[PDB]
Formats: sequence, C-alpha cells, structure tokens
Amino acid sequence: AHRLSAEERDQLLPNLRAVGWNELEGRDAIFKQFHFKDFNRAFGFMSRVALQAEKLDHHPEWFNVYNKVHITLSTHECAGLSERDINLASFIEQVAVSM
Amino acid sequence: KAHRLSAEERDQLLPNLRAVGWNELEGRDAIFKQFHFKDFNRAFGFMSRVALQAEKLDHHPEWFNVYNKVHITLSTHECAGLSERDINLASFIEQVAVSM
Amino acid sequence: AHRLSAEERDQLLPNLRAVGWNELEGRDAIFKQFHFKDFNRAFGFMSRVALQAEKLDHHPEWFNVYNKVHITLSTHECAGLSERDINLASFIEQVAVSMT
Amino acid sequence: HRLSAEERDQLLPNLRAVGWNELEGRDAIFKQFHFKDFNRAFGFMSRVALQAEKLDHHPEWFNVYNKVHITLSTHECAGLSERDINLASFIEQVAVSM
Repeated sequence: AHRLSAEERDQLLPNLRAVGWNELEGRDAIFKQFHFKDFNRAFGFMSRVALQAEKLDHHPEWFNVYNKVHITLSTHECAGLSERDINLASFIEQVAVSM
Repeated sequence: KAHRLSAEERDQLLPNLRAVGWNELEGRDAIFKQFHFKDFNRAFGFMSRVALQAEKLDHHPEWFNVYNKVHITLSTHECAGLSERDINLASFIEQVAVSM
Repeated sequence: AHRLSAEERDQLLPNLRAVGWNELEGRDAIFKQFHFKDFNRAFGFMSRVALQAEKLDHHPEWFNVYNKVHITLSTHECAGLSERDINLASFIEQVAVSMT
Repeated sequence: HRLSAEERDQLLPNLRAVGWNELEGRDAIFKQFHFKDFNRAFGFMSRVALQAEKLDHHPEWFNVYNKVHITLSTHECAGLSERDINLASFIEQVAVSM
C-alpha cells in the first residue's frame, strides 16, 4: 500500500468528488453520505459492500441509522489514501446507484 | 389466519407474476422463479434484502443458491399452498430483482 | 410508544448496565461498544441485528470499523428510551454471544 | 486440483465425524444444518457468504426458514479440492456458534 501521489489524486479523485465524495480536513481520507428510501435498501447496500470489503480486505469506517449510511475511506497500512480507497469507493458507487 | 388462494384470485393474481417469469411448480401448489445475476456479490445482496423482508413479514422463501444463481420457490406452510403472502413476497422480490 | 418511567428504568436497565450499556448524558438513549475478533463476526452480528430490526421496526444507530461496532439505542416515536430499546439491546446481547 | 484417495483419507474423516457425507453420483460432500430460527440460519449464511468472497469459493446451498443444506465441490477440477475442505472447516466453526 502506497499513499496516492499528487498526480494520482488529480487523476483519480475528480470522478469520485463529482458524485459526492470529499476529502477530510485533518485527515488523508474521503467521505460521502448516502441516503436511501429505507433500511432494507441501506442494509442491502451495506451487505454488498461488506462482501467486497472481505474480498479486498479493505474495510470502511461507516455509520448507519435506518436509511442513512455515512462512509469514510482511508488506508491504515500507508496511513492515508491509496488505490484501495479509490477502488472500494468506485465499487460502492456501483452498488449505490442500484439502490 | 392464512388461507389458500381461490380459483378467482389465482386467475387475477398469478397471470401478473407469470408475465414476469414466475411459473407454478409441477406437482405442488407453489410458484417458483430462477434469478441470474452477474456474480455472487449481487446474488447475496439480493438474498439479504429478501431476508430482511422475510423477517418483517414472517414469511420465508424456499431457495437454492449457487454463486450467481438464486432459485426461489414460494408457498405458505400454514395452509399447504399459495396464499396472498406468497403473492406479496413475490411482488417484493420482483422489486429487488429489477433494481439489479 | 411511551418513554420509560423511573421505575421501569430501575427494573429494566440492570442486566444491561451489568453488561456494558450506559445511558448517554445529552440525550435519553443507551450506548455500548462491541468488539469482535474480526469483521466476519462483526458483520455477521450486524446481519442478525438487522433482521431483528426489520422484524420489530426499530433500528439502531451504529458505527462500524472492521471488528468494532458502536451502538446507540433510543426511540424516535417517544423521543427517548422505551421498551423497544430494552428489547433490542437484550436481543443484541444474545447475538453478540453467538459471535464468539 | 481434485483430492487424491490419500488426501481424502487425511482430510475428510474429521468432517465426516461431524455430519458431512459424500454425495452418491457426484464428487462432493454435503451436510444438513438445522438452527432454531431463520435469524440464526441467515446469520450463519451471511458469515459464510463473507468468507466465500474472501476465498472466492462458493457453497451450493438450500435454505428454508431454519434449515440450511450445504453441498461443496470445485467446478474447476470437477470434484472435491482443498478449497472444499477449507470452506467446510470454516462453516463448521460458524455452525458450532449458532
């Protein structure tokens, strides 16, 4: 795991920011809030992300209350954003649009 | 109190489901439909949403899963046959499937 | 439907406080942090609690990071602690046991 | 690769001891699991589902309320492989908890 270089960030983050992801101030990580119609959808969303988290062995820092899911992503190994976060974020977006 | 569907309600509620892929099970008063997804992640996400609803309604599917495929059979044990509960759960299952 | 009285709180929170649940200070709700060996167990735990949440139509406020799950419980309908919270927390403890 | 006669003798006994049996007419092992309710049955399935994705090896399973029937085999080698023994071992670990 290697923190994204300034060149990678300018190339990989814009598409994520365009759909709601934003970097945190005092931390090298990205965050996004998701709002579904109900819990059935929110948890179904979480279930699919959970499966991928185990496949990639990269887990989200997330909060849920009924239909809301807030997600923060960062790589512990390299203490900051890495391709893992970009990959999981992209996967998360794929799941979300179906919800 | 669950009660099996009469001939009238079957002719009014089943055609709608047949029109979307559900068939009546041969040799048993139940309906079934095979779902195919791109992968297991999708198939299990599908199962998770149906499972939540199953507990909400206290009506469970008889299903078989192998990677990206999920085969579902619906029937009501209480009345040994199809009831409005199966029609309702099938409708919900359809909603979730279409989203994927 | 209704917020717990003083008596109910004294008679219903013991088994819960004894296992780590504590009432928040700025709001009428109880909180507890759960720690599992890994995410597989942590999410398995969440999956069982999620099913019961839909069965009871009472959902938790929870934060998860790998093997840790922080849970806060309160009833929106009555703006505070109700038996729905006592019941779900009790169920949560039962599930936590099955998760190592 | 498909398990050899020797590997099966070294890896199946422990599983057969807890209820796993080889299918007749197909190179695969299967076991019926019974839980108190669906909440437990599906919780069990979710933990197994997570591991299935982590290992990229999936079970052939049937569920009806509190019952879960699992069949394991490896498509790639048309039969039992170490992947089946490993997943079955993980499944056992989860089941003893429910």
